[PDB]
Amino acid sequence: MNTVPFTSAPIEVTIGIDQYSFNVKENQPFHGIKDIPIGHVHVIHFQHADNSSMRYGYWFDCRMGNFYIQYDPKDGLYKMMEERDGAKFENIVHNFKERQMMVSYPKIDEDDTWYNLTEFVQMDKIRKIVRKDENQFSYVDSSMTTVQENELSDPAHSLNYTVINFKSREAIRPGHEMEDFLDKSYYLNTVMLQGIFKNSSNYFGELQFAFLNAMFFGNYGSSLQWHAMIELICSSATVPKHMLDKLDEILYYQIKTLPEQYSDILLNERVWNICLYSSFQKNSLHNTEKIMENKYPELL
Amino acid sequence: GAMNSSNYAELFNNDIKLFVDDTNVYRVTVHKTFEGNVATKAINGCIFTLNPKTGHLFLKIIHTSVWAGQKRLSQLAKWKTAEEVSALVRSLPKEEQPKQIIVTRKAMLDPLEVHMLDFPNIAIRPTELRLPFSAAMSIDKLSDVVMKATEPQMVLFNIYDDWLDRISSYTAFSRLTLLLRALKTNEESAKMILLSDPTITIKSYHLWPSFTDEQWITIESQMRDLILTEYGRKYNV
Ligand SMILES: O=C(COc1cccc(F)c1)NC1CC1
Ligand SMILES: O=C(COc1cccc(F)c1)NC1CC1
Repeated sequence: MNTVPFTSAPIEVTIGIDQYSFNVKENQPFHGIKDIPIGHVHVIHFQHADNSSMRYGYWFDCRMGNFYIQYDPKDGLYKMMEERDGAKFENIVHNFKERQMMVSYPKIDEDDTWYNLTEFVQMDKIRKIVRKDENQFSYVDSSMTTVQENELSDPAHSLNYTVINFKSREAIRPGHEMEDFLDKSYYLNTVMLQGIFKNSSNYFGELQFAFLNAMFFGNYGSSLQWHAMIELICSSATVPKHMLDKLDEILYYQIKTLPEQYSDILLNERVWNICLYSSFQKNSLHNTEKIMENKYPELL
Repeated sequence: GAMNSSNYAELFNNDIKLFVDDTNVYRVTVHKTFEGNVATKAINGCIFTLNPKTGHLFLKIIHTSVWAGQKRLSQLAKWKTAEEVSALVRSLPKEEQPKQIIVTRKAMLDPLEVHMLDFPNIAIRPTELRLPFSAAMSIDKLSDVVMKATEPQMVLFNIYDDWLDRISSYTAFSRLTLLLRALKTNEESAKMILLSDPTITIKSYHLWPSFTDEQWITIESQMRDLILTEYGRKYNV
């Protein structure tokens, strides 16, 4: 179990650590988060009390270094940093733990929610989507645009998701225009899986990361990317059976974890109705269709 | 974006544009089978592709053989339309390629856009006009070449005959749409109007009769009447 210590909490802020959220009051004696499960990526994100505008945060993996958060009063945010001096960090963390100034990552032992949402998410791939190579952790916020969004303006602060576009020469073989537009299996399996992603695990990992970015930060372009990657599978007549089984699990936990209050903004009616009711795979997502229909029948 | 009454003069500027109407591409007769079931029999069709400025009509005849062994023919017809329009554009010299293609039905947008991905500078556009181009097969000489075709075939026409020698393309299009609307609302009356007088002939190289300016006004008035009429007979007014 690992720890993300905090230098101090100088401004009132709601702090998130994966699907859990807690309030820290201005200058409350808070010094970080402990007992964080090893083996998973994690995200710590913040929404300032004063400005609910710009939820921001940091993807990270405790195995990749010792990370701490300190408020920057010039830039006005909680910044993640890496402590190179391992001994100083152990000493700082032990002092905070003895004085019990840290919240405990509150995992119930029956609960596989986080694993299920992050199964295929790897820090190495996150860092290729979020380009900031000097840091082992990755910053995301609400306003960051995607590479495709900049094709339709600051390239360094972008989310470099894989571009998917159903009406593109990449997606449509000359002389198979109708075949490939109505059955995207060529684009899914040859262009994307075999060509770009190499395997379904990388595909699913980007898909899961897009969802989490959308659900946690209200990152609109991430939301678009998550929906595009679902649609690309649902609109393919030919999909490996294990990919559909796994997709149904993935989406199931995303829909289950989804807070109810943001369901209208995070769920695209057209995509979901198409995927569940019109697409080749309309009969292949039993778990996802069941939860969707019992929790958000309004959308359908 | 879409084309409507606000921007009707755009049709007659100097940017090359084509209208594409696919309503006569897939045509069937529905009939009973010996077992009392119902079946379709396809008949020859055509893509109606028309330059509204010049009057040039690229009439691509769809021979029934193109449906042999195919499924979901109403859907295939849209993609077949797009494929053949895409082929036409590619055959034209660059300076003759359209800058815009306007489709008369919104269901043609995606099929055409996909086929023309190679031409990203060509705008594919819908329209809110209810244009009467489906009545093209009420023009006897167009109907004749479609029904006689034994193979796929492109036939070129000028749907304005020689009108542009005397009137503008705005007026030529308005005449054409009036004639086609009339034929669509009541073909027999429309055709009676056009051919009642035996002394006004259709030249071998034309589609419509050789009316003088004065005769065209009478004709135009008679077709307006027909369309207001049938609109009564329809709505009892
Ligand atoms: O400011 C700090 C404090 O660095 C840490 C490291 C670990 C946990 C922590 F709460 C703070 N270091 C550099 C010299 C200025
Ligand atoms: O923490 C949040 C809420 O995060 C937000 C906050 C504000 C707008 C928004 F779209 C999402 N959801 C996951 C389950 C814990």
